Amino acid sequence: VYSYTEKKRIRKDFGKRPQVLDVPYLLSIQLDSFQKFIEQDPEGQYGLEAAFRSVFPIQSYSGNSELQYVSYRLGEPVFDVQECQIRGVTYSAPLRVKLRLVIYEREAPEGTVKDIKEQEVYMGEIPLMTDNGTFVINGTERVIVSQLHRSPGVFFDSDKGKTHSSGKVLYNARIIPYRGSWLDFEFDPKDNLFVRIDRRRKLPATIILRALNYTTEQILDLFFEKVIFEIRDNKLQMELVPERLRGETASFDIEANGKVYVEKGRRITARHIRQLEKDDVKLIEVPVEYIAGKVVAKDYIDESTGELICAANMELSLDLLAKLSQSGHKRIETLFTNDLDHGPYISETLRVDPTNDRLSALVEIYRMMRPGEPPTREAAESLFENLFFSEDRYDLSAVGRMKFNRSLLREEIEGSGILSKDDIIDVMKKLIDIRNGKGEVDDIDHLGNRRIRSVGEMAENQFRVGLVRVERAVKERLSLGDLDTLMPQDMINAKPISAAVKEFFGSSQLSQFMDQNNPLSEITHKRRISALGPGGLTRERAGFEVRDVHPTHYGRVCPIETPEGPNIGLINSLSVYAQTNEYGFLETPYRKVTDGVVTDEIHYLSAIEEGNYVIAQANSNLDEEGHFVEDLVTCRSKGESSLFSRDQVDYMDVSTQQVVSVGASLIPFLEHDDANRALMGANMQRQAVPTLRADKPLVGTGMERAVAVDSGVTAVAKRGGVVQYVDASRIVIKVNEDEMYPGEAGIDIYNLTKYTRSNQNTCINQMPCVSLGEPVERGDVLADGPSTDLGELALGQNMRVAFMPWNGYNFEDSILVSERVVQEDRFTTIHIQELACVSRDTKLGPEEITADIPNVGEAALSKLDESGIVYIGAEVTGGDILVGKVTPKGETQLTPEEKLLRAIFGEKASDVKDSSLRVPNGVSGTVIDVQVFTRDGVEKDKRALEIEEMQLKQAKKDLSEELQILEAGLFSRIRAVLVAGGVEAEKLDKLPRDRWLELGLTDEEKQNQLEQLAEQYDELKHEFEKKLEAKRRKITQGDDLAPGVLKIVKVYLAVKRRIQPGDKMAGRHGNKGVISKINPIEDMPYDENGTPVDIVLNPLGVPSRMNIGQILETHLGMAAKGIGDKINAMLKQQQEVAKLREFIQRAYDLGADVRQKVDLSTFSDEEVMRLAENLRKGMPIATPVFDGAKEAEIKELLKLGDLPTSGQIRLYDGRTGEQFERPVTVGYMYMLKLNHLVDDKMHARSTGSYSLVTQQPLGGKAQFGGQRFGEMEVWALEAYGAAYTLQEMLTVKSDDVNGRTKMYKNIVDGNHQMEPGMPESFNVLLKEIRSLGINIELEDE
Amino acid sequence: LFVEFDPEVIHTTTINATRGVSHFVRFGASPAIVPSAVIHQLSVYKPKDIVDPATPYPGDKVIITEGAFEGFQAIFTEPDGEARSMLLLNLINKEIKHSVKNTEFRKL
Amino acid sequence: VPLDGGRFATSDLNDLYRRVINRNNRLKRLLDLAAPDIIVRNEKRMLQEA
DNA sequence: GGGCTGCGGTAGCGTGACGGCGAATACCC
DNA sequence: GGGTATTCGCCGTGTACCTCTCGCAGCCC
RNA sequence: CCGAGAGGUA
Repeated sequence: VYSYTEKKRIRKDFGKRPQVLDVPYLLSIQLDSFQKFIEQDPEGQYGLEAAFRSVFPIQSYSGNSELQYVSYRLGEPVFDVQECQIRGVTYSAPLRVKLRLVIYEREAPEGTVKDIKEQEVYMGEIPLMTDNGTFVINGTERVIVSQLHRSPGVFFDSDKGKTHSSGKVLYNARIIPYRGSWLDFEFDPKDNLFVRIDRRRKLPATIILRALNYTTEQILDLFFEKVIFEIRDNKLQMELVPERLRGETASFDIEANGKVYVEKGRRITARHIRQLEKDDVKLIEVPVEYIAGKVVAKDYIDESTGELICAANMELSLDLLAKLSQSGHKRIETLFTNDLDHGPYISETLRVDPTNDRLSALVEIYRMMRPGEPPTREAAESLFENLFFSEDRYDLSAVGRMKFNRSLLREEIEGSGILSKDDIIDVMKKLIDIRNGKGEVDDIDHLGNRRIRSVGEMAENQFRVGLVRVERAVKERLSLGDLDTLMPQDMINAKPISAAVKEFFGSSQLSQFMDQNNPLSEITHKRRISALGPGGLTRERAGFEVRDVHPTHYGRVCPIETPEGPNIGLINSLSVYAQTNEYGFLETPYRKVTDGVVTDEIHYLSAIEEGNYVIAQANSNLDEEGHFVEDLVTCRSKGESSLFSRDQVDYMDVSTQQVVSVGASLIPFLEHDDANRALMGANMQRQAVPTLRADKPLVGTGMERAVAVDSGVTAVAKRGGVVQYVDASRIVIKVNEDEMYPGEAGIDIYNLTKYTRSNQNTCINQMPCVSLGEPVERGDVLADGPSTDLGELALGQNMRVAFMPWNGYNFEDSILVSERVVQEDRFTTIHIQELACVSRDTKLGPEEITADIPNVGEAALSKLDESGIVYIGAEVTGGDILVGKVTPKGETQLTPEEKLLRAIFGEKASDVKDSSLRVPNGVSGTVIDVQVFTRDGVEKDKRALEIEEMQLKQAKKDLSEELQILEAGLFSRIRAVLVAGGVEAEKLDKLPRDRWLELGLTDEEKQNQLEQLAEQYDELKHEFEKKLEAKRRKITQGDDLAPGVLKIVKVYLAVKRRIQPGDKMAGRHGNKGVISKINPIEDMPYDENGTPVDIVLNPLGVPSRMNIGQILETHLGMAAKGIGDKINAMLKQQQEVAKLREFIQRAYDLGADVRQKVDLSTFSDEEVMRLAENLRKGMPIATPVFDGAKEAEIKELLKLGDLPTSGQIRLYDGRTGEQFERPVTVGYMYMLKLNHLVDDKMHARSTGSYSLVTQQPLGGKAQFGGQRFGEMEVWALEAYGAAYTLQEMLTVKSDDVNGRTKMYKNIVDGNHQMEPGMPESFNVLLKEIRSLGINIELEDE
Repeated sequence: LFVEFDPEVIHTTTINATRGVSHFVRFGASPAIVPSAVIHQLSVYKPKDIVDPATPYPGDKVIITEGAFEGFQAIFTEPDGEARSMLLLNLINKEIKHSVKNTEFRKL
Repeated sequence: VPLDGGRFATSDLNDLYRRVINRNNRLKRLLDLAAPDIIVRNEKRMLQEA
């Protein structure tokens, strides 16, 4: 079953795997992030409510007054999006917050406030989001790219080799919080542990333990296990657990019960440990020499003296044993410090510590963190008890607490935002565990360590910054303000909030300009995962690993759509099915596998959960039962592609499209190309200009529908129904009944967006693709936008390609093109330049925009009107004048005596210079639109009033058409009511249409509905009044401008660039080409049926550049146009529908198992002829990404046409008329026109303008500049003998000013000779060095 | 500006974060200590004049910054008080005089 | 030189020279007015660093 | 209105490069 | 008294071109 | 008509 417009042209679908999950809405990241940001959200998570409930209620420094919060609300935007892009203001909504101020008295902690007040405060504007996922910031249309930063939480990093220059590894441990101070623990090659905070100086790591009110004994109790020595009858017998005997050598006799268990000299096996644990051997007698290296655990004082025998963490000897033996301390506690398993890291770190107690520890930490200013107890205690422990200046997110618990193998996934004592202790213990061997370090590129910020999170953080600045301002005003005369706006200021959020949306590394020349480019620019930005890594520093594809990218981040250049792998694009987890991680769908029958249910997995289970492959051979037909199948366990059992798996990939993105799920035959040429194909397919006639890719992948429908450049119907009226500019739909609301009668009016400028100076244009009076369904497209065809996606056009050398004109990668291409205007595209002219208020009076222009005549004024502004439709070329602007010239600077002279005698200057807005060089076109903007204190000239009256009549006419055709639909519902319930037919057509209600109808719900629509009609009357008047206010007013400009005139040209030797066309597979020769039709290689070929590529681009998929696209497109030619034959020698539907069903059956067939016996005997009208230009074929069409199905489809199964046709030459040997490949390749056009790159300069600080030619094309004869070219001329070429190259042609003036005079004298001289930038070098304290000169002649 | 406090009572960070204060004078790590003799000898001070950098005294020579006399050196004869001034303006033939406000001329 | 508007695209060198000249003029006025030791020390220090 | 001036605040922000090299100094005589 | 040996802070990190936006806020004189 | 930031081609 299909739509009514899916039956327009249904694509032949190859594809064998039955899909379970349909492709989701592709722009869900942007829209769901912003909808999470702005939402009237109960319980305060996530959104603006979280930021307000973090910052509110505001109280002062016990000032007996406390501002509290109620709610917020955003008003409607004052500007709709079209007039917003034209006018240049933001598209934003006002933020109206209702705050409530209550003010206590002196000594009223629980006492009631003497006064309340609750007003609605306005705190700036935040920019809303257009429903396509874009912003409009200042006229321009900008996109925030989703970031990819290090997840908040603990991480254990190796840095195995670069340290120490000795091969010894270190192991650091970084605690990364969401907001606050960083924290790092690390070792050093003396095996001492160290801490550093915010990459500052290095302290020994236990001093922060002393900051946490821990004694030496408590630290030793935490980081070590006790080893007990007891004074007994002789030689201080010892508790010895046999587990501590792991991997040691007996330097003393190991015995008990008169039995030598382990002899001295031999190592202790696990057999020996088992025999001791079996014989239950605990107390053993040691020599006195064994404690001569061990370390005492805790402090022991002598009870006679009360003085300390030995401090904690002191190595013992025989004299200390003689002291503690005669004291009475029979018990001695020691530390198991062996170098294999339990190292003495904490003890040695305590020996490095220059401190003893908590106060000196806090002093040392304060001298680390904030040096210079004097250490005092109160400030240091406030510092360290605010560094990690306050809710204000330190906060892990809930994401941070979840990662920080999962990495510590904690149990809960919820907790506090601050840290605690046990947190730091467990981090140091886990670090020591990694040092000792248990547990391993976490790699950084693992996508479970790697979180996505989006629009909502970053804009929420900037709004939080604005809020904390305004609460500091409010607490300043609250402790100083007077009561009771201030309402909550003398305290508040809307300036910091709006300043912060507009600095983020305007000037950020992520609020970037939208790459808008394609539907695909929009939809793959919004779905972009930047690794750059604040908190991210830069381009010119790092690295290799963050540029490299990691095994967790399967199904989360696209592996092949990434830009070649300086940032490969940093601006990675996001996969098709990859959603975002609620913690911000990348979740990807998998099919839940309970057992041998694969279940039909989907289940989302993050990156860390992927390694635990075992996930099947997408194209695993199963047959109608869920049963994998083998007992062994390719799966992956922990990033390890290996073959596992039939029932050990847990999950299966959803579809075979899920590994890639929409930039390169539209490349057919992707499974046959190398990854390099797939990357080049995706990055070029982002760059194709929208041609003039969209032309339905014959070899598609089926994802064209999702890219067309999801990226909002087509007009999808909100409510389905019947076409009432299609014009080229609006489409008016009458709505079906079951999708219709009872009140508000309703017809859907879709105003199309006609020829206007895109962000890359291409033409965006929507065209009505439905007829008059046609049934359309909800969710169906109504207008094909740029690069779309009947709701599909059509970037380039599909042409008859042939792979052969043709007399050298396609040598390296060049492309030789027929004249049939340039005659049909099938790559002829439309470009649009916006040229502005501004009238600034300057000295000697401001400037006129009059047509009275000096030194020109009617040669320029023949295309200007009474006002001086060009007519709409003037076919201008380069060098003309579009807006005549004149300036107060004369620049005399007359004396104050002459100033008094002209002030008394009264003579003005009245001289003038042309400064008109002229057409740039080379361009032609057509003025299609002139906008005039005027500051409100400026009077209007006559064309401004003409455009003002034009826009006013257009506004009144548009609102009148709205009210009239909505009134026609309202009266049609009234007519639908008035059929039954007292029918009075000839009583209806005599009275006017306004009162159809007063005919006979009883006291039922129908007259109730008539009164509903009548009050709707009176609502429409008052709304027509207020909207016409508000629109008159909008049109009549002048707009705000930059301070200092009077009026702006913006002209929109529309150049139509066709194609020429020099442009860049390319396929979808990575086969770039500069179109070399635009041949005539006759010289083309024609086949024996007479048909010329269109484009002749090069076969040598296939074995080197291993893109074999373009050949399969060529053969399959040849089969497609063979079917199209057969349908054109069966329809031109026109037949009945029976043979046509037989051939169409043969076309849609095709052998092996597909997901398609068609229910072709149901298409009303007119939907077959309409489908054959849409198939006569070649039958479209869905070859999906990895589940595509095999070779034999291509051969079988070529056998359905009458084409040869070889794929290769014999061709003649147009020149010699004789057959080429060895028949060649012809077919249809879908080739794109990229927008690197040669008449934009071409530039030349003899002598234009010269730069000011150094008399050198300028740089660029738009500035009429010269080429940088760079450094390596000077080295190349030195590598020849070319001295005089270099001498005129860097002195006369560039820098020496008198040299080039004398040179130009010599050339017009016909003398070829230079006066060399000295270059001026060398004199600038001498003035800069001499402007230091350095004397530099030039010596003797 | 000079302050007298103790770091235990109100801390130097708090003094440094005061609304309107740039920084302590340090010379190095710690903020500077001025001795008690400097505070004592800056109790009674400011003896000489009403010295006034860049404001004109009468009986001097100035220049004109705006108007139809811009670029004319002038002598103070007698300003009217503390509100405006009166100037002996030069010309290339004959000097004139004028009573003008203090924005349209500045001192040499 | 100005960019296209009402404001000058300023250069960094003129900021540096303006900072040096302002500090040197303040230091001349303080050496004239006989400021105490630590004040003219700070003044010569800021001049050195500028 | 504008000349100036460098964090905005009664603190703290910084945190994802890496190698080489040569001087300055720490530790141990 | 100096002889290593670690730390520190300075250097450096492709070329050519094309496009786009944005380029002082505050302020108390 | 100089700097910064973002993107792209080779």
